[PDB]
Amino acid sequence: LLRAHVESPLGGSIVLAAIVLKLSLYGVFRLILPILPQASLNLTYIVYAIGAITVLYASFSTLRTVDVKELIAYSSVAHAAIYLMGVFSNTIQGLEGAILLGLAHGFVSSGLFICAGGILYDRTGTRLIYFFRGLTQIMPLFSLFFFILCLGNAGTPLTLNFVGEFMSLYGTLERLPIAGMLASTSIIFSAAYSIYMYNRIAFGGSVSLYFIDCFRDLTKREFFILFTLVSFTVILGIYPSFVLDGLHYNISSVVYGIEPNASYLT
Amino acid sequence: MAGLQHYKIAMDPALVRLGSMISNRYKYFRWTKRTALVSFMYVVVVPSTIGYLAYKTDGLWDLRAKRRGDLISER
Amino acid sequence: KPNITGFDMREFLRHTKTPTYDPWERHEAWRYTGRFSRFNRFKGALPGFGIATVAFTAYCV
Amino acid sequence: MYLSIIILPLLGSVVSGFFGRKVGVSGAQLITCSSVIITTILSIIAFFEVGFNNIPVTINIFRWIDSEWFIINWGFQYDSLTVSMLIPVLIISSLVHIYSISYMSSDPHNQRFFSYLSLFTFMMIILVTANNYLLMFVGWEGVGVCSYLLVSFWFTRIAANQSSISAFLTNRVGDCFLTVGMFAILWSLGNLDYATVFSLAPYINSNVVIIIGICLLIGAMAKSSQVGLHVWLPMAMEGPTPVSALIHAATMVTAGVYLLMRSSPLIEYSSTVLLLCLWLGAITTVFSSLIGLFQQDIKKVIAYSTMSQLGMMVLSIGLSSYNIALFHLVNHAFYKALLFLGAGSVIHAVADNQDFRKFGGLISYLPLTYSVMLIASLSLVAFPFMTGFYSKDFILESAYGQFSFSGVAVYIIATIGAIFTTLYSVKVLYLTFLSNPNGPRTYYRLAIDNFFSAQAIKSYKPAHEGDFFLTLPLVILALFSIFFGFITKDIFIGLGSNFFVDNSLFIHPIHEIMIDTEFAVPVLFKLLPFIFTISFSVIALTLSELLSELVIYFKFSRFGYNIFGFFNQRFLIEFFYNKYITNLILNLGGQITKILDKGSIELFGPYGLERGLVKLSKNISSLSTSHVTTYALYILVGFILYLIYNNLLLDYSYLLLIIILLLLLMMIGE
Amino acid sequence: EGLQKVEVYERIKSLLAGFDKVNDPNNITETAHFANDLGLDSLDTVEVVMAIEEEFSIEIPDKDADQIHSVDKAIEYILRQPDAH
Amino acid sequence: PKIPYPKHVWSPAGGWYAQPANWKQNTAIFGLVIFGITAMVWKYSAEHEVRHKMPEPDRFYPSRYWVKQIKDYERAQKEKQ
Amino acid sequence: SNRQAALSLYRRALKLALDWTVHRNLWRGQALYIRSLFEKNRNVTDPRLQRALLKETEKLLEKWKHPDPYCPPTAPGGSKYERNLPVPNLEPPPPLKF
Amino acid sequence: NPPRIKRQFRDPHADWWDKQERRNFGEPVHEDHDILGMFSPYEYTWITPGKGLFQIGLFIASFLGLCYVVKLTYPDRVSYPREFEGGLERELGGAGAVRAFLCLDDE
Ligand SMILES: CCCCCCCCCCC(CCCCCCCCCC)(CO[C@H]1O[C@@H](CO)[C@H](O[C@@H]2O[C@@H](CO)[C@H](O)[C@@H](O)[C@@H]2O)[C@@H](O)[C@@H]1O)CO[C@H]1O[C@@H](CO)[C@H](O[C@@H]2O[C@@H](CO)[C@H](O)[C@@H](O)[C@@H]2O)[C@@H](O)[C@H]1O
Ligand SMILES: CCCCCCCCCCCCCCCCCC(=O)OC[C@H](COP(=O)([O-])OCC[N+](C)(C)C)OC(=O)CCCCCCCCCCCCCCCCC
Ligand SMILES: *P(=O)(O)OCC(C)(C)[C@H](O)C(=O)NCCC(=O)NCCSC(=O)CCCCCCCCCCCCC
Repeated sequence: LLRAHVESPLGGSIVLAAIVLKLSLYGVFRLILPILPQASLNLTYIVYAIGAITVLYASFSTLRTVDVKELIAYSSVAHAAIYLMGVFSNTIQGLEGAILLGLAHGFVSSGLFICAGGILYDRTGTRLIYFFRGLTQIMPLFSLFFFILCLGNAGTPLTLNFVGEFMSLYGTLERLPIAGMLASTSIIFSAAYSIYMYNRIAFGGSVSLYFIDCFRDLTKREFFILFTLVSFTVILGIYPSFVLDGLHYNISSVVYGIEPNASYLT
Repeated sequence: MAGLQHYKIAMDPALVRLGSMISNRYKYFRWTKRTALVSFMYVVVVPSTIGYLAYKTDGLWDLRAKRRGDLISER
Repeated sequence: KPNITGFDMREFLRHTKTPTYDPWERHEAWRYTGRFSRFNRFKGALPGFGIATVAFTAYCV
Repeated sequence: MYLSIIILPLLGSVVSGFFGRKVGVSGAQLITCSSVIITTILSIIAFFEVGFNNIPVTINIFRWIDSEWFIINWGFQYDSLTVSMLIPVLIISSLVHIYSISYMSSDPHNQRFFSYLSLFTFMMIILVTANNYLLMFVGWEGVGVCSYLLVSFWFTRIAANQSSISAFLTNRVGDCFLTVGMFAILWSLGNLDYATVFSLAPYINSNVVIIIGICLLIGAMAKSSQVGLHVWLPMAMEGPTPVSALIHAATMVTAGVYLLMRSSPLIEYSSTVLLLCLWLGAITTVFSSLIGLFQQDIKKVIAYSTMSQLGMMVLSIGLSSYNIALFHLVNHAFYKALLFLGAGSVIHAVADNQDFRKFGGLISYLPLTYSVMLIASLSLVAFPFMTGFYSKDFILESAYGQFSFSGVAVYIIATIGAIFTTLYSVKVLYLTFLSNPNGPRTYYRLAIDNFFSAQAIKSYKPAHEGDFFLTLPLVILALFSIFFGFITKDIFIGLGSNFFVDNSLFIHPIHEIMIDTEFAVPVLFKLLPFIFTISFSVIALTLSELLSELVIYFKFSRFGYNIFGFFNQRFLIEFFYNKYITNLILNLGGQITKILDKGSIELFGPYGLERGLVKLSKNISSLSTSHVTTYALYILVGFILYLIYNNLLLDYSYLLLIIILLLLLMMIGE
Repeated sequence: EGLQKVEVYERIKSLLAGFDKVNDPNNITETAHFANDLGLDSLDTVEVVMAIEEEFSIEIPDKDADQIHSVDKAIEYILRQPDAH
Repeated sequence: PKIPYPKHVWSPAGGWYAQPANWKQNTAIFGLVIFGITAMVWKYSAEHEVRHKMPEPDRFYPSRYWVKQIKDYERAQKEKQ
Repeated sequence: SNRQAALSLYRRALKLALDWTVHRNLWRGQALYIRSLFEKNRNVTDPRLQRALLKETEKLLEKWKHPDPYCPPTAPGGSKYERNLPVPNLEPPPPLKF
Repeated sequence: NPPRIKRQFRDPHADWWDKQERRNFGEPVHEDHDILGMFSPYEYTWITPGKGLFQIGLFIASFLGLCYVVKLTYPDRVSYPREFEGGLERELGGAGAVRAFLCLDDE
């Protein structure tokens, strides 16, 4: 992923991170939950150790990644760890939160790949972070959408990313508390690499002295693909019922377990 | 240089050379006492520790509707 | 033991006072003169105290 | 009206920000200030409807998150605490919008600044009007995002970039603990609306209450800058001055205090969390009071004085005294904002200098600024019958009034903190106004005394006062700093006052101390703060301008030098945090990227396979010499091996071992 | 707009006139010299450079300080620096 | 003085010292829009608020003049004796 | 060398004293004492001892360094430094398609 | 690799190609360049870590000394705990919840 999601053309990257990562998640709801319930419950601690390790290791390496597209690619790894832990929670809110996070990741990673692999890359021909600084001064429209996208990546409330992270994290916590507590540290570290990357590119001084020419701001095309993606994350972050209402009944069918006075009615 | 014409950038050779070293560093990894110890610590020890802790506390606690006169412990 | 340089820490504080003669004396004299004398600086340290005191005395009768 | 309070500051913010080009500078200021002032009037009306008539108002609009047991609505509750919090937040925000019209008149980005000012107000209102924990968390993060934007407002400055990251990340550390506490509430009670949690709190498992209570205490620590998670707030002084008065002194720093008071029906049933609140507040009082005396920047002194007052509130919350915690929060917001705005007047008057070492004089140059700064300072030191007197001093005797060792200990601790509050309060007013001029000619050179000949019409810049928008808020906040505490103590304290009978604040009867505070506290310990205040002020004022060498003798002692440096360097926390936490994380990432992902994982993975298999492929291909006699022997040896394996009934494990051995040999060249 | 030539010279003129180590206040001109025209030793110049930076509220770096051996040189440095107040 | 800046940079918040000649006219429209939305929000609030105690007749409670719950109670309570 | 450094160390000595001594009049007495020390060593000419004389003074300024030395607002490390920095290039971007 | 020096230690007043980063254009960079420039964790140079540990310990030691003095000398409670008829038991939530002091063991 750190190779393919970076070397891909921009349209390839959007498809690869927005839809192709979601295949393994939808695959869990068809291939593990209904037919391997006993193995899934008995092995959740192995799944959770891997998911917990992935959340910390990917977060720390994202903080030290100097290719802008590679940094957005590595944050996908950290977010996918949370939906993977939510999908093995065997709780309604963890399972719905996993689907919610998967969807919210698709809008946010699409927007951040457009910002890096399509706006910065087309203008400079480079993907190295060392050459960017203070872009807000000359590109206010880019910095406005880039910031909102970086809040989505940090799971800021009013994005669908907070709703999915919260529900996924609650289910992971309730299934296995130590794994949820470590996974919760993502609320600190996703903010760290999102805010760090935003500050170094949009803020952090005047416009970079490596730019010989001045840069134009977003073209109408760039504006309206970012605006559309930002629209979906915010509207669904305020009314996530638009997806949850169509999720509740079917997602009930993949839960495994019983209550003592609720089961075996006569 | 990459399809569409981009803006003129003062591409600093030192920074470009640093970027090339990072892309090619995998070609020069070697097993040493230091690298083996670090790799073993990150890949085996820490994950197996979380795995052991997750194993031993699986099913230990439940909070739902626990009142005074009850225990969080289930096991 | 005395240092190679002739700096004594005890003597440094002994010379921490207003000098009898200073080559910059007239350049810095304005910082202590009329507007910035002790009296003028602290004259209005409690702005409305006199007016309040007079009014309070007239109220206490 | 109750919804109109919520949306009006948001509406102005989107016009100021997303249509600044349409309305310009003046249109942006007119719309935002108008939209905040109108909201403030409706807040005053709300305070009468809800608080004085004890009619809480519920409003629910649409559901936010609906999953089985969790139903979180976009819903707002107005109760006595809600309208109590809205009074300082709306009034100070209205006076800071107005003050900014003058203060930032020469800034090139007025529209964006006033949009941020109005967006912060809206997030604060959401935070206190929400009827459930998660909607409050939105305003909790809302104010955090607005704080990050306003600290980094001058974004070409690197140090303001570092400060904005510090505020965003440090608060996110407390956000992580608040999230787990919300998770613990959801896990135990099925959802997080306030009524449900507070109705079930007396019955839930006592260990569960501790987990939730400690979790929401740590979140409160970060937002209210208590000793553990305090470092961001002093660094937040990098923003423009009206931001410090509004966001980091009066309203957002009080969100942690609001969280504990709103959670009082739950945390009352946990003495553990109360005792941790009690000591944490006391530590924060002395910790910051010590540091602030050794600060060279006026905003940094004032920031550490905010941290010491917020500790007093948390201390009060630890004595089950939420009404007195709320009283101090409201009162402090008035006079501490006055100090910040008065400081901003000084910093404007002397061309942006912020160092005490270059002030002096100015007493005749900024008489109005000095007066209100003096009025605010007497409120801060709880001088008798000032506004701050009625809140702080009651907190102290309440600590004694709870006749316990912890209560007595915090009293002594907070008394020493009060001593150093007086010390740095003296330090500010004297070094700015009362001392000799340590700044240059330009600050004090007046046109009355002839100095220039041809450049006489201009070129004087004598460090004068500000304009109407700069000075009107000072006069208003000065009046609140004198009478507001007296006018309102019977509401917040009373003695059997029933202002909070909607259960906004819950005080369990076993936690009552107020009777003993009123009657059992000896008179000596009641007036002890005033004796200390009236004497160390004499001691401080005498040590300067009369002595002035003794402190110097202390400074140039090795003992004093080390003491001065330690407190000036803020207990070395930023040093130790940067060394062993921030740089520790960066080096962990460096190892992971270099030794594992671009290292061992490549060699014990694809890259090692590529190296070895290419070598293996080339060595096997060496056998293909195209010598027909050699292939003939190869067929023959293969024939015999097949004959041996079947004839001797060989163990299959032997055959696999043989194959692995053959790959081993073909691994080795030659 | 910014700083003018008349202002800086007058401010520097009163600065050097207040220094008792100047041989004669009547020797003070726009193109005066510290070493010969005014009679100032190595230490006195470092003290005057400190004074110039204090009056105009600016920091003069060491490399630039060496260049300021004349009243004219000081005025040029002050006019060049936008920050001086 | 005031800082120089590029005139080609378009920013929705205005840019550097932005004030159109028609700023009062534009401010008038937006303020009118703000009033219109606020009034709609006011109408929603006055219909959907919930109380469990009503104010006493002689007390200053201006919401009694627009909130549906209290208006119904006051109208019904006027039918006495 | 060996002259610029000494003159540099003279300014630093006076600045440090004023950093610790905020009162100018008290600092004035301090300032002449420090200068008097420089005069006592003006007649030294041996390079072997000259550079040793400079090494000791630097250590002295390390031993008594202020935790927070004064900086003018516009100086690097000052409060107003880099507050509203202008865009480095004021030319419009060249016509390119993106 | 050059020496791993944080650029905050470079001279601000040097004629830098990039004044903000205190860097000349083509000078060689360390591999940790991303965390060695101006926008990076500030290095505080007031005290070495061991001395700082000592000064922090002294404050804690001095703080604990005050607590011991307080523990030796803090007054006894000067009023009998307030009693409530019925212990407010019903209005505090019944026997399932916590109640008030009522003719209980003395304290
Ligand atoms: C931010 C944290 C702030 C600080 C929190 C402090 C909270 C304090 C509660 C700690 C707690 C809650 C953990 C729930 C976590 C839920 C999810 C996490 C949070 C989600 C948001 C963890 O307690 C667990 O710990 C386990 C080991 O760790 C133990 O299990 C095993 O231990 C080893 C074999 O015994 C094995 O080696 C290990 O393999 C096993 O597993 C058990 O002790 C227990 O299951 C419950 O503690 C409880 O311990 C018991 C024994 O005293 C107490 O009962 C007492 O017994 C009487 C005589 O004994 C006493 O007369 C009486 O007094 C009381 O009846 C309880 O009263 C309570 O105290
Ligand atoms: C959470 C995702 C987003 C959800 C909210 C979506 C926005 C809702 C409305 C927010 C209030 C209105 C914002 C006005 C925009 C600010 C001014 C502006 O136009 O910037 C352009 C300005 C233009 O500024 P300028 O007008 O001064 O132009 C000259 C300045 N330069 C030199 C830069 C050109 O660009 C910037 O300078 C800053 C770039 C970053 C913009 C910051 C984003 C503002 C919106 C923050 C979203 C708040 C989220 C709330 C937190 C979630 C709650 C948990
Ligand atoms: P002009 O001819 O007046 O000056 C000639 C100079 C002095 C520049 C020549 O450099 C020269 O003739 N001297 C040769 C170089 C030399 O030996 N320098 C001696 C003076 S510098 C030195 O090393 C001694 C400094 C002593 C005074 C400072 C000690 C530290 C005080 C710190 C106090 C800080 C506050 C507590």
